[PDB]
Amino acid sequence: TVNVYLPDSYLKGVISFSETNAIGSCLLKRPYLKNDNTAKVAIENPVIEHVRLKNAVNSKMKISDYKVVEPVNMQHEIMKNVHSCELTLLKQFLTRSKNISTLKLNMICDWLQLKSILSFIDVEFIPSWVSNWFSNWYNLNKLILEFRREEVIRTGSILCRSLGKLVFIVSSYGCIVKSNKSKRVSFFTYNQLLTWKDVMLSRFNANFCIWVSNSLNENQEGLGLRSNLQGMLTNKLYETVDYMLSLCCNEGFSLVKEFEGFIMSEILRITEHAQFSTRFRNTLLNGLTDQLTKLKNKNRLRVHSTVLENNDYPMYEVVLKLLGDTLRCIKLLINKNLENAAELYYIFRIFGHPMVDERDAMDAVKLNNEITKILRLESLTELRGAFILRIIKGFVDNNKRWPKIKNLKVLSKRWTMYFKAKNYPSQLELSEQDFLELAAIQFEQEFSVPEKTNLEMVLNDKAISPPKRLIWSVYPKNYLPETIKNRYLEETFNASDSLKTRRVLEYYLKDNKFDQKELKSYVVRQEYLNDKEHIVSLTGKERELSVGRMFAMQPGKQRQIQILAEKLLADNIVPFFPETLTKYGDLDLQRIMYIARASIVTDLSKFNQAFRYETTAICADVADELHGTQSLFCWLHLIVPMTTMICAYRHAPPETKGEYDIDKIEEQSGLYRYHMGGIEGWCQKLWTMEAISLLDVVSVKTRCQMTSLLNGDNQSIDVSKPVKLSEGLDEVKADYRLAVKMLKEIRDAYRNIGHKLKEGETYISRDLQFISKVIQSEGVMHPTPIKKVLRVGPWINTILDDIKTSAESIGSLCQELEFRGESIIVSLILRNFWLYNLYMHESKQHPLAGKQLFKQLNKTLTSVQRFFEIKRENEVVDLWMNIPMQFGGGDPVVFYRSFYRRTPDFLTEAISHVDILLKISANIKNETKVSFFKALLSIEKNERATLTTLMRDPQAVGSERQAKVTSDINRTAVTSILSLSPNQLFSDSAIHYSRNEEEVGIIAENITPVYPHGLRVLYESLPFHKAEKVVNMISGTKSITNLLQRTSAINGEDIDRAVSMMLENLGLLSRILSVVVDSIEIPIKSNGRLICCQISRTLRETSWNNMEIVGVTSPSITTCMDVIYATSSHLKGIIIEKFSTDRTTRGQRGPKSPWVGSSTQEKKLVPVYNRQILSKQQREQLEAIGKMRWVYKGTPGLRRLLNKICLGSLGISYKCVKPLLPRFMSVNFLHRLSVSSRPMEFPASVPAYRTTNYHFDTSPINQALSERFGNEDINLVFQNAISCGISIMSVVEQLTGRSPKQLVLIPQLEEIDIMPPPVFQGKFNYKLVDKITSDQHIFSPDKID
Amino acid sequence: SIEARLESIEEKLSMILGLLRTLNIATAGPTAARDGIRDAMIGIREELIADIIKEAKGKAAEM
Amino acid sequence: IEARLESIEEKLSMILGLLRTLNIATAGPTAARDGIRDAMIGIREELIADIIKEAKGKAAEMMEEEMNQRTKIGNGSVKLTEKAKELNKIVEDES
Amino acid sequence: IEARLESIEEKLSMILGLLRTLNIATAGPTAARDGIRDAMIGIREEL
Amino acid sequence: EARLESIEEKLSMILGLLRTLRDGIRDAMIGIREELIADIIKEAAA
Ligand SMILES: COc1cc(C(=O)NNC(=O)c2cc(C(C)(C)N)cc(-c3ccc(F)cc3)n2)ccc1OC1CC1
Repeated sequence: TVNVYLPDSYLKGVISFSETNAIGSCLLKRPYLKNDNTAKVAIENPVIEHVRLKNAVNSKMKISDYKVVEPVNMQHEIMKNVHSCELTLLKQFLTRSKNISTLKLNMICDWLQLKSILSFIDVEFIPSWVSNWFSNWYNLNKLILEFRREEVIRTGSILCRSLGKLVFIVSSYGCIVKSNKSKRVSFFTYNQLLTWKDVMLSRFNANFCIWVSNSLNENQEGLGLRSNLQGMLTNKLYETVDYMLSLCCNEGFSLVKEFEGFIMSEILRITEHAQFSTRFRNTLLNGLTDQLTKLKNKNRLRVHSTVLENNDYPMYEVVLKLLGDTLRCIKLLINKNLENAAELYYIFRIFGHPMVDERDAMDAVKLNNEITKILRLESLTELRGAFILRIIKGFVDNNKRWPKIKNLKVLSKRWTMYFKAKNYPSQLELSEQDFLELAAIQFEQEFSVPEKTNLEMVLNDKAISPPKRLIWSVYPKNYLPETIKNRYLEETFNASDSLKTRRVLEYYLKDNKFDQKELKSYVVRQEYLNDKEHIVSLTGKERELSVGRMFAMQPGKQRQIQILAEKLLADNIVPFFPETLTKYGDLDLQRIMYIARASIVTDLSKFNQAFRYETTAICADVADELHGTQSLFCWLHLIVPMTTMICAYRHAPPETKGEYDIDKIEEQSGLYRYHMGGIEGWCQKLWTMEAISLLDVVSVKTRCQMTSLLNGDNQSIDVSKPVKLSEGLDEVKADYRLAVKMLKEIRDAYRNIGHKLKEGETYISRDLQFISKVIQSEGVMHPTPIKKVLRVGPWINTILDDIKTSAESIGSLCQELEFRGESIIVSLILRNFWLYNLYMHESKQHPLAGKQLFKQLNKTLTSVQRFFEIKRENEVVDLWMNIPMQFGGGDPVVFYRSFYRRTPDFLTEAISHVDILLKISANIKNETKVSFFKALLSIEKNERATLTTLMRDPQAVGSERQAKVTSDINRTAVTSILSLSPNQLFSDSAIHYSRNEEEVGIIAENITPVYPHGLRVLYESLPFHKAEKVVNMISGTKSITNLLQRTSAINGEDIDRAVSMMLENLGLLSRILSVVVDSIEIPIKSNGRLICCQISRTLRETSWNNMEIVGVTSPSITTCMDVIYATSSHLKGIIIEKFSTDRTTRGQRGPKSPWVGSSTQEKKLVPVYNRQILSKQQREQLEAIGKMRWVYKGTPGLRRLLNKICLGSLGISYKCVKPLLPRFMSVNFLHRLSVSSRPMEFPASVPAYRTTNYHFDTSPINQALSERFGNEDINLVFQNAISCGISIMSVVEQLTGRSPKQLVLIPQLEEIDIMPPPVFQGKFNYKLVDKITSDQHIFSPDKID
Repeated sequence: SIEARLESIEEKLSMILGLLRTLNIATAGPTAARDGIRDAMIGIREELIADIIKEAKGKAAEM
Repeated sequence: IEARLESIEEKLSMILGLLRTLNIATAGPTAARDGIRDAMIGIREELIADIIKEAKGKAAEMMEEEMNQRTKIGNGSVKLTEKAKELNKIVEDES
Repeated sequence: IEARLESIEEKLSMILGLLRTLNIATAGPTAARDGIRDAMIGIREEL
Repeated sequence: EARLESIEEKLSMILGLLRTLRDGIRDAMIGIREELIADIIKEAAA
C-alpha cells in the first residue's frame, strides 16, 4: 500500500564503470568512457530513468557549450569549490562539546582525587586547514539530505542545486555536474556523489583530530595523541594528490596504491639494517616507475572512438614530478618517527575510490585461469605425504591412535612399528623418502555427513544466481532482443517460485517441496556433476582500491554444496593446523612474542587462480576418504570448467546474436567457458592447508626451523637456523644470508607446484613487523588511532535513520581514540562534538519522522529541568548528555568503560555513573539528587513475570524501566510473516512459536531462588533456542512485510513501527521522573554516600515482584573502592607499583608479561571416549546437559527433565549418555560457571604492552577481607580491580604529566556482600518440554543411533 | 646384510607405490568426471555403499 | 639367489629414477576453445615443446616466461633501473 | 626373513593393480573412455 | 625361492606397462567389485 525508497547516506557500495558509461552514452548519444556493448545498448534503447534524466538536463543549459570530461577530472575543482562559509557553526559546536566534556572531566577528577586543561583548545584561532573541509562537507551533506527527504516522498525525483560556481543535477539513477569557471560538464552516479562527501568528512575529521592533539601536546606533553603531524603538510598532500588524480584520469588509482608500500619502506629504513631496507625500496621504485611508463597507453587505448579521445593526456615528466612531490610530502610527514608512520596509515582512504570495470577484471584474470601448468610428480606426492602426516599427528595427539587404514601392507617395517606403537617420528627424522612412502596411505571413514540439513547453515541473508535458462532476468528488458524476451517470458511461466528468486531467504521460505534429507542424497549421488542449469555469475562487487576483484555467485543448489564442504573442513580438518585457526586472537598478537633468524612475508592474495585440479585433488582426496564421500571436497574443479562465466551485472549485457542459450554464444569480453583455475574464497581452507603443508616439506628438505602465521592474505614465515659459521662476518650478514637462501628455497618450492611468485609481493626481513597490519617494534605497539573515526558523523550505521543506533555508533567509534590511542580528552572532544551535532541540529529534519523527534526531545529536556530546577536552558542539555542511555539520557559510554572493559551488572555501573554525576554537579539542590533515586525506585512492578525474558537476557529489568529493542518489537511481525509461507516446516514452526515461547518459561517457574544464568543454560539446552536465532536473523532485514513480495522497498508498516519505537524510547527519562514516592529509604553509607549496589539490588528485585534473584549483582570498582597515593603506607588496600623510575610510561615496555584478566573457570574432569563421529551441535548439546546437571543437584524433577531433554534432542535415554557427559568438580557455580552472557575475560582499557611495566600486591586486601568475611566467596571481581588499578596508573599520567610511583585502592566493605552456593527448592515442570521438542524438531540436531 | 638387502627393496617399492597413488589421483579429473569413469578410478568409499543397501532393502521391504 | 637380489635392486632403482623425473601437464582447452584436453604425462622438455607449439599469442608468452624463464637472483641486492633512479633523485634530495 | 618377502610380494601386487588403471584416463583412447560408464551405471542395480 | 620367482616375473611386466607412459576396463570392473561386496558385508546386524 505504501512502498518507499529511502536512498543511502554513506558509500556502503561500489562505484560502477558500466552505469556511468550508460548514463553518459544515453545523454550524449555517443560512447562515454568506452566503446563496449553498454554504450551501444544505451544509445539504441535507453532505459526510462536515463530518458527522464536526459529530459531534465535538456530543459536546462545545453551540453555542447562545455567540454565533456570524466567525473574524476573534477575532484580538484570539487574539493576546492567554496560556498557560504560555516565558521560560526563550527565554533558553536566546539564550544558546546567543550562544555559537556568539562562536566565529564570534573566527574573523573572528583573521584581520582586530582586538583582548565580544556582551555588549551583555543576556539578563536582554528587553523583554517580544518575549516574548509568542514564547510565543503556541510554544504554537500545538506544537498544530499535534502535529496533524500524529497525522494522519500516521490519515487523518482530530480533535484538541481547550485554550490558556488558548480551546478549539480542529482537523481537516484544519475547525476550531472557543470562548472562555469572552467566551462565543463561531467556525468556520474549516486556513488561518486556521496563518496566525495565521505572524502570531505574524513579530511575534516583527520585534520580536526591532529589539530586538537597538537593543541593539547603543546601545553602538557602526553595530554594528546603520541604523534606530531603537521596539518598544513597534510593539506598540501591532499591538494597535490587531487591534482595528480585529476590529470591522470582513472588509471591513477593504481598509482595511488603504492603509498602503503612507501610507508612500509620508510618503516623498514627506520627499524632495520640497510641490506633489507634498500632491497625493499628498490623493488618498490622499479615497479612504480614501470607503471608510470605504462600509464599513457592504457588510457589512450581505453578512450578510442569515444568523446574523450580528443582530450590530451599528461606527458611522462609532469606525472613523474607529481609523484616526486607527493612522496616528498609523505616522507617529510614521517620525521624519522615510527609513531608518525603508523599514524599515516589513514591516507589510503583520503583520496577517493576508483571506478571498477566489470568486464575488464574478468578479462584480466581469464588468461591466468587458462594457461597449462607443468608439474613435478615428486613434489606433488611430497605435498600429499606432508598432508597425510599432519592428519596422522592430529589424530595421534587428540585420540592417542592412528586413523583407520584400508590396507596395512603399503607400509615398510619402520612405519609398521610406528603404527603399532601409536606415535610418530620427530622433525629431526622424516627425510623425503618418508613423505614419498607416506603418500601411499588410504584412510577409512572417520567422520560423517549429517543426514538432516542444518537450517542454521543454509539460511542467510545473501544473494544467489538464477539458473542457466532464467539468466536474462538480470538485465533491463530494453537491452535485449525481441526473440530473447519472448522466449524468456515463455520460460518464466514453466519455472517454480523458488527458481525465480535472487535471495537465499526467499529461495527457502518460498519452497513448496522442501525436504531436509535431500542434501545428503544430493551429495552422495553426485547429482551436481553434469548440471546443464549451472552457471557462475560475477556481479563485480569488490573492495577498496583495486581495478578488479570479482564477487562470484552461484545458484542455490551448488551453493549448498559449497557451504557444506567449507563447514565440514572447518569443523573436522582445520583443527590439526594451529597456524591458520589461531591466527586472529592468540597466535600472532601475543603468543609468538650463533642462531641466525629471518622472516619472509610472501603474499597469497591471487592464490586461487594458480590452482588446478591436479594440485587440489591430492589433498581433497584425503578429505573425501576421511569423510567417506566420493567427490565433495573437489567439486569446484570438476564442475566449474564445464560451465560459462557470465559477469551478470545489472547494466552491462552480452552481445548476443539473438539466441537464448548462453553456452552457444561466442566468447566475448564478458563471457568465457573453460575456467581451469579456482574461484576466490570458495575453497579457501583447503588451499590454506596445502600452503601450510608445503612448508613442512620445504623445512624437511633443508634443516631450518620454520613457524608460519597466516594473518589475512599474507603468509609470514619466521625462520631460524644455527649458522655455526663465525669469525668473519658476525651477525647481520648471517641473518641476510639465511634470509636469501630460504627465500630461494621457498620460491623454488612454490614454483614446482604451479605458482609463480612475483618479485614485488614477497620480501625478506629480520623480524616480523606487519602482522595483521599492526606496527609493533621492540615490544612497543604504535597504533593507528585516526582510522576508525574518519567517517564519524550523523546517521552512521543505521538501516533506518534512528538516533539510538547512530549515537551508539558515534560513541563506539570514538572510544577507540582511548583504547588504541592514549588520549581521553581527544576522544571526549570528538564524541561530544558529533553527539551535539546529532541531537540538537539533525533531529529537526528526519526523512521518515519529520519534526516529531525533536519535539519529543524538547519535552524530555523540559521535564528534567523541572525536576532539577535548572535555571539556564543551556546547562540542562549538558546534564542530559551525561546521563546513561539506559535511564533515557544521551550518553553512549558508561563511566567504567574508561578504566576496565568488561563487567557484570550493567545496572550498578549506570547507577554509579549517575551518582557521581549528581555528586559533582554543584548546580542542583542536594534534595533532588537523592530524590532521583527515589523516583527510579518508584515502580509499578505489578506486571506479568515471564521467565523467558531472563532466559534471553539474564540482566533484564521489568516493569517498563528498560529501553525497548528492535528484536522484541519485530518478533511478532516476523512470526506472522513466516506463518504464511509455502514451506510447511517453517509455517508450522512459526505457528507453534508463540505457544512454545509461553511454555518454555513455565518449566522452572516454581524454583527458588531464581538464577538467570542457569535459566540461560536451560534455554540453550532446548531446540527453541535455535529457532529464536532464525527469527532474530530475519528481524534485521529493513523490510519484514515484503519478504514474500519482490519489491525491494520499505513498507509503510515497517516505517510506522520503527518511528513508534524511536519516539517511545525518547521519552523514557520523562516517564521515570514523573512519579516520586517519598516513603522510600535510600541506603546511605557511613561516609555520607549512598550504596549503589543495594539500590541496584532493590531495583532489580522490585521490578520482578520480589522473587529473590541471586548471582547477578556485583559492586562497581568505581564506587566500592577508594584510590589514594602513597609509598607502602596505608590501611590494607591493593597496591600498584611502577617498575621504573622515569616520569612517564608511554612508549615503553616492562619486564613483566602482559596482563590479561582470565577467569580460570570450571575445574573439569573430562571423560575419555571418541568424540570424532559426533557433529559439533551434538557436542554442544552434551556440554549444555552437563552444565544443567552440575548447576542443579538434588532439585526434584531434575533427572526426569534431563531424560526428557535427552530423548527429545539426541534420541537416547539420559542414563545411556551419562558416561559421555563431562563431570565438574566445584561447589561454587556462581563463580565458575561458563556460559554466554557471562564475560570470560576482564582486560583493562589500555594496550597490552602498557601493562607490562606495573606490578601489583594483594596481600593486605586479602587480610582485610578475611578479617571481615570468612574464607568464602564475595561479589568483588579481582581481575577487574587489578585492571582498574592499571588504567588509573595510565589515566593519571595522561591528565598530569607525572605518573604516580605507587597507588593503593582501599575497599569499602559496606558495598561488598557474599555469594554462598544456593540450595534450590521446587519441582521442575518436566512434561512441557516434550511438546516443545515435538514442534521445533526441524532445529534439533541429528539423533544418535 | 642378507636381511637388510631386501628391507631397502621394500621401502623403495613402497615409495614407488606412493608415487603411483599420487599419479592415479592426479589424472582422474574433469575429463574423467564428465564421462563417469572417475569413480572406477578411485573406487567406492563406504558412503555410496550404504546408499545402495538402503534402497535395495527398502525395495525388498516394500515387497 | 644373491645375484637376483642385485638385479631387482637395479630394476627398482631405475624405476625410481623414471618415476622421479616424470612430469605432468594439466588439463585445459583444446586450443580450438571447443572441449577440454585431458592431462598428459612425460618428460619436461617434450611437454613444454608441445604446449608452446600449441599456444597462440599472448598466452604463449606468459608460458615461456612462466615455465622456461625464472627469477635469477643472487645474493639479493636488487639494482634500481635507470628510470627508477630519477624518482630516487627527486624524492631523497632537497630534504 | 619371511615377513619381508611376503610383504614385498603383496606390495608388488598392489603396484600391478595401480599400474592397470593408470592407462585409462590419458594413455587410453577417448573411444573406449566411455566403456566403464555403462558398468558403473549398472552397479547401482547389480547389487 | 618361490615368492621371488613371481617377484622377478612381475618386475618385467611392471616395466613393460610403465614404458607406455582393450582389456583394462574389465580388470578395473572386477577389481572394484572384488572389494565392493566385502565392504557391503562389513557394513551389514551386530
Ligand atoms: C568471574 O565472575 C565473578 C567473580 C567473582 C570473584 O572473583 N569473587 N572474588 C572472590 O571470591 C574473592 C575472595 C577472596 C578471599 C578468598 C576471601 N580472600 C578475595 C578476593 C579479592 C578480591 C579483590 C582483591 F583485590 C583481592 C582479593 N576475592 C565474583 C563475582 C563474579 O561474577 C558474578 C557476580 C556475577
